[PDB]
Amino acid sequence: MRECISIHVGQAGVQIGNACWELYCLEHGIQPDGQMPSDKTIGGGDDSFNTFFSETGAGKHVPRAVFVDLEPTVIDEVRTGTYRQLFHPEQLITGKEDAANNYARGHYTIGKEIIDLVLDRIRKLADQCTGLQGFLVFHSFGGGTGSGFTSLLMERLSVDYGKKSKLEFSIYPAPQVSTAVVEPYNSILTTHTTLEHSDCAFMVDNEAIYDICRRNLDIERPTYTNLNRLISQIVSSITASLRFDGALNVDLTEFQTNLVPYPRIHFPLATYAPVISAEKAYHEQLSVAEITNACFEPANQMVKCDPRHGKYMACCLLYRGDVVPKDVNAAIATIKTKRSIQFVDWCPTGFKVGINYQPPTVVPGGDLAKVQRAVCMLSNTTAIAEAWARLDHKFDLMYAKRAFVHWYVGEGMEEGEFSEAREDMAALEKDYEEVGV
Amino acid sequence: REIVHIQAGQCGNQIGAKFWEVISDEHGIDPTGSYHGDSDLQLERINVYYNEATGNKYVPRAILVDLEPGTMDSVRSGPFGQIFRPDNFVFGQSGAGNNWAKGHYTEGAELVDSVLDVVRKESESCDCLQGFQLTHSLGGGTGSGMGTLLISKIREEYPDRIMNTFSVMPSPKVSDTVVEPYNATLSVHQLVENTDETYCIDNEALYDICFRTLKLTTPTYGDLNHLVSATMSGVTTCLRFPGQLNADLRKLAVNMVPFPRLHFFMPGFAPLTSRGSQQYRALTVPELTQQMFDSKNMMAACDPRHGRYLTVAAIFRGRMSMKEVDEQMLNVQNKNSSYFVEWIPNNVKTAVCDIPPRGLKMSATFIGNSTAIQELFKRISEQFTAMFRRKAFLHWYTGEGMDEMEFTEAESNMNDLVSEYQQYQDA
Amino acid sequence: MYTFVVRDENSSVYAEVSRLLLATGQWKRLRKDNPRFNLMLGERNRLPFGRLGHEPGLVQLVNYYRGADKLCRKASLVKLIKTSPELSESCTWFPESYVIYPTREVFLAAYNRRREGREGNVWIALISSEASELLDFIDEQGQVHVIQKYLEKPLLLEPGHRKFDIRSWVLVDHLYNIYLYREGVLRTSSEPYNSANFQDKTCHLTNHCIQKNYGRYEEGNEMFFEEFNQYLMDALNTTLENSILLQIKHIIRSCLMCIEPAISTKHLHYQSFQLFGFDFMVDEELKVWLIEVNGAPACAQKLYAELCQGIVDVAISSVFPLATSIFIKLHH
Amino acid sequence: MEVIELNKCTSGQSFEVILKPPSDPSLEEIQKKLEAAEERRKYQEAELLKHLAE
Ligand SMILES: Nc1nc2c(ncn2[C@@H]2O[C@H](COP(=O)(O)OP(=O)(O)OP(=O)(O)O)[C@@H](O)[C@H]2O)c(=O)[nH]1
Ligand SMILES: COc1cc(C(=O)c2cnc(-c3c[nH]c4cccc(C)c34)[nH]2)cc(OC)c1OC
Ligand SMILES: Nc1nc2c(ncn2[C@@H]2O[C@H](COP(=O)(O)OP(=O)(O)O)[C@@H](O)[C@H]2O)c(=O)[nH]1
Ligand SMILES: [Ca+2]
Ligand SMILES: [Mg+2]
Ligand SMILES: [Mg+2]
Repeated sequence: MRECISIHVGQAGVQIGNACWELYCLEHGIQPDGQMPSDKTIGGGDDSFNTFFSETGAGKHVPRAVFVDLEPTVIDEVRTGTYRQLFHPEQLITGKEDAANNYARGHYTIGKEIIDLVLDRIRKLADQCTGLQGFLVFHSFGGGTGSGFTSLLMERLSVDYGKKSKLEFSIYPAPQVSTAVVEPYNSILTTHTTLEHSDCAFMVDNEAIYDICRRNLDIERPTYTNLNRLISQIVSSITASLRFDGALNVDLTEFQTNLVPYPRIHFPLATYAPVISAEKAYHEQLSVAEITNACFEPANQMVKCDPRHGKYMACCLLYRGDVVPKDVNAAIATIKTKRSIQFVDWCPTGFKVGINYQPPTVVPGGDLAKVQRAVCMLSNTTAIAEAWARLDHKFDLMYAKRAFVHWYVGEGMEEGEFSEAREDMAALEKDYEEVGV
Repeated sequence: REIVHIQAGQCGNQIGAKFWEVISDEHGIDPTGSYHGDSDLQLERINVYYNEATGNKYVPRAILVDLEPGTMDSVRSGPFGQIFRPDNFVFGQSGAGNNWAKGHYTEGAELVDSVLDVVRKESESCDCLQGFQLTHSLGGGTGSGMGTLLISKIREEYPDRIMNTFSVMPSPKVSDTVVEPYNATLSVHQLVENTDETYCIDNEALYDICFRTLKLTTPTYGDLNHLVSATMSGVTTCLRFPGQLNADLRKLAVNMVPFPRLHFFMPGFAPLTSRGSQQYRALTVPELTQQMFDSKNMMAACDPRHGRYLTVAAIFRGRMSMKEVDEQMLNVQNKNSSYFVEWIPNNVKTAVCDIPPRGLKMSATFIGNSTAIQELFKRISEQFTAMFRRKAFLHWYTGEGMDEMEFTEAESNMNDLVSEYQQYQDA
Repeated sequence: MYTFVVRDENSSVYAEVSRLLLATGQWKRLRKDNPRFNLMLGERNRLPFGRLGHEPGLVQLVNYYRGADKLCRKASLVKLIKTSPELSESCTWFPESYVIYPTREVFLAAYNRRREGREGNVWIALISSEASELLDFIDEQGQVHVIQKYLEKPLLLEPGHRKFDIRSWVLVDHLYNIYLYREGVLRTSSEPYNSANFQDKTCHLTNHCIQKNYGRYEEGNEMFFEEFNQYLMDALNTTLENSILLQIKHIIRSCLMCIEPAISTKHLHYQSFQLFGFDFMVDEELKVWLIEVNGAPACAQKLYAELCQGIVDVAISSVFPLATSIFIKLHH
Repeated sequence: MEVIELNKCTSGQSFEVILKPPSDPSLEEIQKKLEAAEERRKYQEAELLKHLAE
């Protein structure tokens, strides 16, 4: 067995970690006090769920997780919340004043003061790992901590853990839930600095999660709690292979092997279906062909874009629930004839599939309904580059007037780092352009 | 995240006292500083403006400053004067004589260290100080001259904290003395360099709102201060109550201020209300949105249609449909897209608070970084040069040691401030 | 009030639509790069489709279909027909065509067949009768041109032995309803037709500007539908609908329902409509052929008033309501 | 079409269906950028405390 350490940075990372780890506990039959009756190997084991939970002689199962925010308000809720007994406090790391929506403040000013502490607390988890494969980093693009301190941390993990893989769950900024007018700055600055240090990054556009919660869950004004419980299902779908017995995506290195043929282009598009409301109890259960078909409707994508006007480099289907391979191949054949699925000439037009028979689990009293089968498609399509153009345009609008640049220079950053980052992004859009036409 | 409040001068302490009246009442604190309230949401963020004293009494983290004892003696005898810490009263005796030079260079200098000592005593006991807020006027001497002296000295001792001011701009419609344009022009030069956020509260606009909209024929300073204490409760709502934004003074400056000198906001309030007279017909959210962007509700006599909004922050208080708020805020941006700069995307922000202000079922406070604020500084700059090119009344200042140069300089820096606001108005 | 922006100022058509839209009191024009628009009259180079549909509280509509270039670019039009089993094998209405790259086998593989069958071996890019006169000619250009059969037996109006082509204007809305404008135009060559030595430039290649004569028989070389139907009636004992229009409606329906699953905005975050312009040719057997598709079209000065209004009625105000028909819905 | 590499478990199974074939910085250099910005932080602050001295 090979352990994976999850790192949650900033408010978005912390709160989504709460969402994921609560769901992970329900999937594995682990109680808020850490006890897992179904676990007979007490105090140890090389089972698959031990990839994410270590064990104590007292029978407690503890997440291989670390939580870091430059401010205590969000993590103090973890310290006092329903799962307070899950984590030992050395895993919960807080500062005293946040990065004030500023990448430069999160990376240089406050980050330099706490980076060594975090890496030390991370080393405590790595020294309980007989074979560590890498890290799962949860952060936002828009916050000062989520953007500034993550790129600092990611630079350092390449140094201390050079050969270990690093995956990102990144929250792409959306006006509908926007915390700052400078989030395009923070997004471009962080992506440029982190790009060489991330092996696979799943971008989740908050605008997508918002509309999905509004359309399919009939929630007029979704909360962070609404958004994060949806995201945790998508995250759970992606990590399930690491926590359960299976043949597909067993090591973190398989994510880059199956999804990332080109190093810079390592942002797969996640699509998830079905999202059905818990209040709507009268329901009609969707077949394999119905949920697979939804993976190519952009309304179910974690980023709004048009895959039809782009080329695919890799495509995985992660089914959970009552699914058999025969129904999968039949559904694929139907869809292949009716949709614009162009692949690049240098990659096979195949689909990698994995199936877990345990149907998706739902939080009791949640907004998501219990379904018989679900699917999560991971496609590396050039169409995701639309998100970069959107972000880079907003960057270009403000930077032309050097608006708000003084808050960043006032932390030690140079105006030239803005131009470095934007050129890198400009190259990234060109790299996506070559592959897609 | 605690704030240290400072009020200086006549105008400073009067709007200062009413502010503490209003927000004490909102937080359910009595003149004796004892909590008699009905919701723990009143206490969740009470530490921002209140220290927890012995016996679980609450004492404003407030410093009262003046160069004569008159106004501060009145505060102590006022409705809530007993809630203030007596050591935080710091007065002189001879007064500043509506003279910037007396507050800034001579008479204020004797007293300034005694204030900073009280400031330090309050900051030292703060878990994590975020910054300061100063209430004052720019037309007199103590609040205008000594206030800007404290600001420069507080910046010296706390250079990485936020400096917030509620600065009352002078108007001939409400004029104490002919030298008010001299005092304001000297104070604005200081505010440009040593504040992060300044609320331009124009007495010209408060008069017009009292006279025209409220139908008050001869309004007092107490009628104007009623408008000020309502605005100040508004702009401090996200500080004093819990919300989604995790609001602090720094994030406000980061998002409001695209360029460090252009940090002069126009406040606005809706609905507009007179004293004692109550309004029984509550408003529709379309009415709240429409009024708060209407020039008739702006606390600075500027026409926002004569400029362009760099950033806007709106805060709604009351029980209302936030979907309707979003729909209505999006409506005015989309209907008036020409009056928002297109090179700062998503430059309007909306927060909501369930707790309404005493009196109204729902209110709305407006904060705007408009380039039309140059109209206010142009007004001061004209009134200034009308006297200055005859060196009129300048003896009042040279007698206190000042030079003609320091006036010429302040004239230029403000004229520069005007041209910068015009730079980004014509983009 | 609704809002729109204008990002193609040379649009002969949508110049009029913005005029009509403003002249309603319910539409305001913003600055080109203002993002808070309800409608976009976008450009023709790199229309930023990726930035559409991301404004909160804004239903965004645009006057172009992302991906319709493959129908409006000749090289891709040809590639679309040879590959799509919706049009394959040989759709009896498209001229046998080939794409040629300048510095290929199949072009010669059948060129022999039409001299060794002694058949009609004329082709078109400009024109010629020998291969070398165009292959070497395309190599002179550098831009990749297409090559295809030249219809040597054109239908000819009388008097004058006049060669013409037909342009029908088609409007597709966000619902992918196909609206054929009831009023078309014939761009007739005002000069009689040469049939053997075709090195003469403009004697037979009909373009509205290449004839620069031009404006003689009827104003602007433009015969409208009411006259062309009557000529066929009196000179051929038939109608424009039966002889020609049934095929025009077939080809439009065929071409547009082909690329429908690729450009539809049925469930997109932005909606899309687009006005197309099809160019047809008719031979002496009364047989309609597809010349080219023009995705950025222009109308005739007699019809702008009526067409540029029907765009507002059925393609713009159907998404942005305010407070008989001139189109023919091609059902599919 | 072609279903391959099917591995069955008790929790589920996996396979791969094909439709057609094809046609870092150093810890040293980190501080030389980190610490180089704490200095610009202090140069700017010194120029402020100097300007306040005047
Ligand atoms: N989906 C989701 N998005 C969030 C959540 N919290 C914040 N965001 C988004 O994250 C962006 C800001 O990132 P934050 O996490 O709040 O910033 P931070 O990491 O705390 O950094 P600081 O500025 O120092 O506070 C905004 O665009 C929000 O839309 C969350 O819980 N769920
Ligand atoms: C909504 O008003 C406010 C906001 C904040 C605040 O912390 C904040 C954090 N992030 C933003 C913004 C994000 N995008 C914007 C666009 C325009 C303007 C603003 C302020 C923003 N504000 C603080 C306030 O008091 C200290 C405040 O007053 C009541
Ligand atoms: N709105 C308002 N303005 C005031 C008040 N008191 C004084 N002012 C204004 O402030 C200026 C006088 O400054 P003042 O505070 O009396 O002098 P100071 O004691 O030296 O600070 C004049 O322009 C007055 O119009 C007040 O209570 N409310
Ligand atoms: Ca075990
Ligand atoms: Mg935070
Ligand atoms: Mg006075």
